Amino acid sequence: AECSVDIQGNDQMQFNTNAITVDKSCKQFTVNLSHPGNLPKNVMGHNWVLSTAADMQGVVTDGMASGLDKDYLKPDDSRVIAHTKLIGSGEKDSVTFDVSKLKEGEQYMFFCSELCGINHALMKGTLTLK
Ligand SMILES: [Cu+2]
Ligand SMILES: [Cu+2]
Repeated sequence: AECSVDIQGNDQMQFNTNAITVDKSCKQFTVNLSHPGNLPKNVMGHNWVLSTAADMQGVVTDGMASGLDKDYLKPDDSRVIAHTKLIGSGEKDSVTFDVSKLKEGEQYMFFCSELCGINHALMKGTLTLK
């Protein structure tokens, strides 16, 4: 209605939006992730992870160290503002976070941290508080 957004990650390593706006009147904001298509989480798995644009490379690098068993994310990574679980086709996950964790004027990025293929890296977008 205003404080949530529906995002799909499909079999072609596509997200359906590459830019999310959070309205500052929202106390909390919700991302409902799903995965169109047929491919399971081991071959074409996606999640949804939110960090500042600045923190993303570090999140990715450490996440990579943490590896597959952790969905390539450092557990409890203080730089991840919010994240979903990993999903494969026919699966769904929602995550709610406090809008107070954002500020205006900052650049946020959302992305799939799960290595899922040739266009895995394009499964990203911006998020902005307004
Ligand atoms: Cu993915
Ligand atoms: Cu991926």
